[PDB]
Amino acid sequence: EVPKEKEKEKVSTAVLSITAKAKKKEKEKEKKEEEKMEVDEAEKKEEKEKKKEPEPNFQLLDNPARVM
Amino acid sequence: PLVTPHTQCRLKLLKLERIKDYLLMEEEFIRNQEQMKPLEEKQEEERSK
Amino acid sequence: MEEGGRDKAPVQPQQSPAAAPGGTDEKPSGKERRDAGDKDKEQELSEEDKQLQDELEMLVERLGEKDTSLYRPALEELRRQIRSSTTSMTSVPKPLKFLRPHYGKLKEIYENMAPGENKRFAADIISVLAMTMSGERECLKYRLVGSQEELASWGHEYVRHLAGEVAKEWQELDDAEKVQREPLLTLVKEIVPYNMAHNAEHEACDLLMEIEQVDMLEKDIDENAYAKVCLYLTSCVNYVPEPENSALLRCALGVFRKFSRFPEALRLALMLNDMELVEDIFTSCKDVVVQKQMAFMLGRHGVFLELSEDVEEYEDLTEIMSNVQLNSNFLALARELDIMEPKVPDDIYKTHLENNRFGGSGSQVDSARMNLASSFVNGFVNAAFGQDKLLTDDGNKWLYKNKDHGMLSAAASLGMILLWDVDGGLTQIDKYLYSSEDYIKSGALLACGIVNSGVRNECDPALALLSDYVLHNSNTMRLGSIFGLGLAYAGSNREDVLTLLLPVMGDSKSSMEVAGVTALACGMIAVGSCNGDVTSTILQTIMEKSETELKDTYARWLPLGLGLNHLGKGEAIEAILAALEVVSEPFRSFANTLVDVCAYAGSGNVLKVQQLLHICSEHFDSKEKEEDKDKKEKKDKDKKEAPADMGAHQGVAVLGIALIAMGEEIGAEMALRTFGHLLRYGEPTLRRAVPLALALISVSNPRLNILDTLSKFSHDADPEVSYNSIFAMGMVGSGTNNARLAAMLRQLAQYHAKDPNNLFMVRLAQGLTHLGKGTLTLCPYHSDRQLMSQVAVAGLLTVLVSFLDVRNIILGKSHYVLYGLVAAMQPRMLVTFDEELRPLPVSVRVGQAVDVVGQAGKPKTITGFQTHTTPVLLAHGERAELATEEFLP
Repeated sequence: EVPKEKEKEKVSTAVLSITAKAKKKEKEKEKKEEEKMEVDEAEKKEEKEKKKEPEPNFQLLDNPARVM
Repeated sequence: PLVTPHTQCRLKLLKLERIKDYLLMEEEFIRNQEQMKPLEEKQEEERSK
Repeated sequence: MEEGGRDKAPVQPQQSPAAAPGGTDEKPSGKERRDAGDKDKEQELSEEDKQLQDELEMLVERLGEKDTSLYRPALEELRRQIRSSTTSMTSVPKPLKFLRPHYGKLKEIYENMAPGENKRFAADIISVLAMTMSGERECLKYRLVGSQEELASWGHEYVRHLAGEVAKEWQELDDAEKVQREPLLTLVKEIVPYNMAHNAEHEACDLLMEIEQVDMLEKDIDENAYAKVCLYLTSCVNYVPEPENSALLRCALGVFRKFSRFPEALRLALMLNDMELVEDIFTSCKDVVVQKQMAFMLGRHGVFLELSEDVEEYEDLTEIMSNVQLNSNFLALARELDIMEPKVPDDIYKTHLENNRFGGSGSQVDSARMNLASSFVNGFVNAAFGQDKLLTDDGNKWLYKNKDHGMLSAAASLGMILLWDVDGGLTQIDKYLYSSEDYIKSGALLACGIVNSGVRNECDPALALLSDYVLHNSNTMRLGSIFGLGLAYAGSNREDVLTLLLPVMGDSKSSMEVAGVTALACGMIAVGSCNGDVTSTILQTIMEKSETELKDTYARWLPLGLGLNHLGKGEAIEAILAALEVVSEPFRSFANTLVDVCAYAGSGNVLKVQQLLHICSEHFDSKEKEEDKDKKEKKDKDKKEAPADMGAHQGVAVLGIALIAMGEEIGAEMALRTFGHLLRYGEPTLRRAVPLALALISVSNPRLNILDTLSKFSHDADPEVSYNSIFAMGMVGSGTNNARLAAMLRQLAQYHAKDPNNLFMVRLAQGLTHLGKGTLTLCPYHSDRQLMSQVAVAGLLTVLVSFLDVRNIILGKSHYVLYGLVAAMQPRMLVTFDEELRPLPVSVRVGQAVDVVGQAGKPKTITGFQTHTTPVLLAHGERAELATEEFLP
């Protein structure tokens, strides 16, 4: 029962020009600033896959039990 | 009307790409102009009837 | 169709390279000698560029492409000579052997081994053999290598000297307009390491020629009119040593490396200012190198020419500082009383004479706020020695009659009457000074800073106006004393009186308009260092503006001095400095767009111009951040006024359609100040497009928004025929467009076009295109007009005396030492010549022909004749030196 909260929020700036090599040298500027002062962030995989496979198909049910 | 190198030079490659920059931005600004209009009143009942 | 019978070359070079796999093995002679017979003959059928159709080059590869795929790789035992016969013969047809993915494989024949000295069979041919193919290598192949791996293999190592000899070959064969092909080669190869390419190409150009420098020299600065931030950072400092090392034209240093002062390093042009003090021979080029150094693009140079040669070679400094300033006063004294002007015209008010019979009778207008505009019949016409004893009696009565803000205004008009003066300017004020009133002395002593403005000598660094300031316990004595001295010392970057007037910011005496113009006063002084000014402004900003959500007296004045203290550098560190410093609520983040683009005076940085649109574009914004989208549009007005008309047509195309057409509060309130900021020359495209939205007043809004757009519609100087618009709108503007509000304004617009006859250069373009700020003195006014309630009280400090950087007008004087020469100058509509036949005719409007002090006008590069050689700097700049030589019979 979600109302699907949606956002227009943007139109993508499609100026394909000298922009392309200008953002590339900006990513070179981050390779001096990020990896040399402080970036040590990490995350862990396969925790959310772990709970799926040992699942039921042994669901226990009291007296007036519904069943398809 | 300033294409004054008049030959296959990089200036006319540079000058016309500037003209490409301003007209694409004029396109995208008016594209944003008909996009981000949350105003609806549609006549305030006067011109609609 | 007469084919057949003479098809020798589609048969025997169809068979002998087909017999080359039949004669590579078991035929050691036929592998070599038929290859050499193929190689020289295919070389010979290409060297004339009068048979582009070659009887081999597009006849052999129909089988020869599959042949070379089985001849060059599949041989696998390539000798030392047979590689110099294969690759010399088969690297030639490969741009036309292969289609558009040749760009990855200009090497699978060539770079197996480049045979020797490849121009040996490609010398006299221009580009058909390999020179177009060489540009095909540097386009795609070198750029993918030199994207992150410049320091690399044979694709860089030999390719350096390969591009070296090719760049020599462009100025070797014919020395045609392929000179400019060398910057086409040098900039495509290693776009960002252009200097690493140019450093070899600097020294190669130094030994190339001394006559074929100048068209490539102007080719660089035409490419330096707009680039990326780093390319404009690189090729402008490559531009510097070419008239320093190859030639010694060298009088294009001072202003045309003020080009390179702010981008590369402030000390670098100071080292070029040191390079000025190296080449001191003899006086004439030295004179006009240092003519511009005082009041043409910057001042603050009066500390470096009082060294060990203080006789005449270092005693030009004070001559530059105030004496040629006073010789420029002798222009307006001697020469401009001669051409047109007696002491009081006073009759543009009298030009409103025929209105009294237009529709019956007259004498109906009795509005007291018109008497504010009555001061400008005396005020604006009396600049450049319009000295008035008892012609200020219209001032003298109205000073002692009413209108306290007009008591300040009429007293401030006296500084405009005696402008650029040091000799007796204070003596004129002193008789009109001692009235012992707040408003009279605060306007007069603010006008004392206007009198000695541009002088920066010893008049009152802390003498008069600092003593005026410490009188404060009260009104505009507190305000009007700090403004005039920072106006006078705006050209200087002196630290001392900045620290005298920093406790104005540190007092926390909470007069709000005083602290606002304190930011404007210190903003006019400095553009570079002293980060403590940025500290001092934001302290009171966080103290005061955080505990309010109110008027733009906070917003129009306090972040503006921040932008003036960091004007003109596209480094984008100043945005990281300022915006992360005032991380705050959005009504204080109104200041986000100020110091962002005040550092962005003029260049091509179109990526900023899209973030100048796309973030706060419309949103319809129910009356919350409407000031910010106006100020975001305010910063669209600059970065448009100096790509030299390339974006000015695009600016008037966008802002005519997008805002005033499909806008709201952005367009129909504020977006006309572009035309009040883009040009002040005047031309009937925009001069008629504004009354399309002015004759239609659209009175439903607070119409002084549109009548603000009336006001600086007449922000075009150089007097014109525009009187037809203003007087006819003044006729409908008396009764309608009510005279309670704008009867000052329409006549402010009427009386400003004919300010004097002359002295209209307020448009931030000297020599050809350099800034000369300038911007620090104007931009407070168009920031001030946002929007109303300063037409009555607060903006009267601004609206009279905001912009006061008018530098002189005319390029007529000769100054050959006794100053007796006149000239034979020949004024014309400006240059168009970029690259055409040598020599190039500089201009096109040969009809006007003067001798001496005649006008500047909008596009005028005025030249001279009669063999006077005009040798000085060969650009222009209104104090030419003009030696004499005639050794051509």
